[PDB]
Amino acid sequence: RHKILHRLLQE
Amino acid sequence: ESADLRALAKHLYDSYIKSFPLTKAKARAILTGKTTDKSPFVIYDMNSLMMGEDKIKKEVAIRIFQGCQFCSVEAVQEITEYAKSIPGFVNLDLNDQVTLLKYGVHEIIYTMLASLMNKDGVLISEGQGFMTREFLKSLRKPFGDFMEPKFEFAVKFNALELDDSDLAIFIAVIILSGDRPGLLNVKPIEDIQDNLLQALELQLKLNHPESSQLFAKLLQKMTDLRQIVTEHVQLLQVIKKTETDMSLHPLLQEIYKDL
Repeated sequence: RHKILHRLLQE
Repeated sequence: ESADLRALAKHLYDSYIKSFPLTKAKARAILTGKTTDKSPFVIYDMNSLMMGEDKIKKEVAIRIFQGCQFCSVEAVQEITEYAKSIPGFVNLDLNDQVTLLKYGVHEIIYTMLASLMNKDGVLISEGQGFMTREFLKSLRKPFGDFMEPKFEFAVKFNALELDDSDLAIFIAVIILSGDRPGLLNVKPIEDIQDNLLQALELQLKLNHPESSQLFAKLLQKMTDLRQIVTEHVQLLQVIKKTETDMSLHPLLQEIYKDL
């Protein structure tokens, strides 16, 4: 759904 | 107490200095010549633009619009790094974190963009370019009406003479907005924003003791921000339809869709 945002967040 | 709220203003201010490379401090230095360091390459027209490519990083309006995309994306990354330092933000439901950011980052982009603006133009590429407001209006519709609302906000907003340490809390108040469409769990968001608003009010009384109801003035601008944002999303809706050689960046596409 928001895979770049999820990824920037959980990075 | 007041002590815990100054500590919060300090933690936020430090994260902001760390997360955002070009602060309002540097930006005002540059825009006043008072940096006494190398002035920015001024972009006032088509020729100055193409001579400018050295200090910057197929159609001109399409090239400008799509170069702002790389800037927006690095902004979203800086703002996302910043939100993670807002105490209690990362402990929220990950789906809430995404929602707050999704609706927040554009309101913070326009807030901080104002730091880089005066009546005549805006600093670009971390203060080493300066693109004129007139040249930006000069672009061909629907690209000539893209940055003019942001210049309009920035001139009213810069009036309040806020500094980096005020903006650090103000930014954090905008992200922790409990009224974002789709939030699974408003209350713990509203718990943090309550604290942030209390920290902001303290900060504004201390840093601007002469200035009075600056706190009240600054909460009404959080409304001006949402309309410059919805107006902005519509203008993208239009050019996504009328201009289909243009690529919207994946990250920008995640944000603006379902918005």
